[PDB]
Amino acid sequence: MPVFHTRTIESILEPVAQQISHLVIMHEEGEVDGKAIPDLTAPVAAVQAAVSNLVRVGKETVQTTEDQILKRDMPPAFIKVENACTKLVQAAQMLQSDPYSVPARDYLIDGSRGILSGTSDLLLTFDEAEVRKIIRVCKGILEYLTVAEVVETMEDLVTYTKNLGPGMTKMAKMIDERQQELTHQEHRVMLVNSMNTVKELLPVLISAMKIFVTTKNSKNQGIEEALKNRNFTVEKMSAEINEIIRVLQLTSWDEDAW
Amino acid sequence: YTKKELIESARKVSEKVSHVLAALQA
Repeated sequence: MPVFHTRTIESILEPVAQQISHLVIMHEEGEVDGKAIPDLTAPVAAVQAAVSNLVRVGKETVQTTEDQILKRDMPPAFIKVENACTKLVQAAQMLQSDPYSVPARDYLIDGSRGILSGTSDLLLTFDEAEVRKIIRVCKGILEYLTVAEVVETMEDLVTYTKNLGPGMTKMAKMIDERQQELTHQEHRVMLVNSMNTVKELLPVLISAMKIFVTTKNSKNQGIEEALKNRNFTVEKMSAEINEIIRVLQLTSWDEDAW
Repeated sequence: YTKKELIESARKVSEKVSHVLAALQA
């Protein structure tokens, strides 16, 4: 079998791997031969009909995508399955010709088992490019967390906030979906806890900036205490987002690219 | 709708390939 990385990859392939698992291991107990050649004229039609969709949408997803590791990885996988829609529609001519073929009804126990892997591989490719888009977003927030350091003005503050808040919303949104997709409880807890700690320091960051941006309008003011505070918050929020970023990297790390 | 498109177009492939491994419980 293989390694199902998400709950949705598992959900799709799992059954048809639990299928070929029993539909394999039970064949020592004596399961006798039989067949249904006509109902194989169709199943291989839509099995070559959807192996035609995955390929199709897999072509818009290969051309419309800017990811480079995507193109250097996905189109190839169009091949893995291509032979599965071939060594099975082939098993079609080994269970039609000789309806007692011990090799034939075993070329479906491999052809299809190869139809999967082309799909298990197709999905990891795509899911891994998703994780890249998430990491890029978090790197975006890390950098913008940095300009907070250069906000001296009330309308600097208003611009900063106007811009930041929507990156936070985009990051939490993605960190939320992605976690709601992970199979290990420990990675999930990490993503969620860190994302929660950064949502909680956000308002604390902006607060201290406002006391900086306005206590800088009442001479003889306790300014430095506001900067110092500002800085700690960014140091904490940055540690956090880097924690997140790393756990995503650990989970989705490249094989045919660096 | 589009980001799934690949998932749903490949959940199909898996199920029609499940109907095929069907006939082997004879």
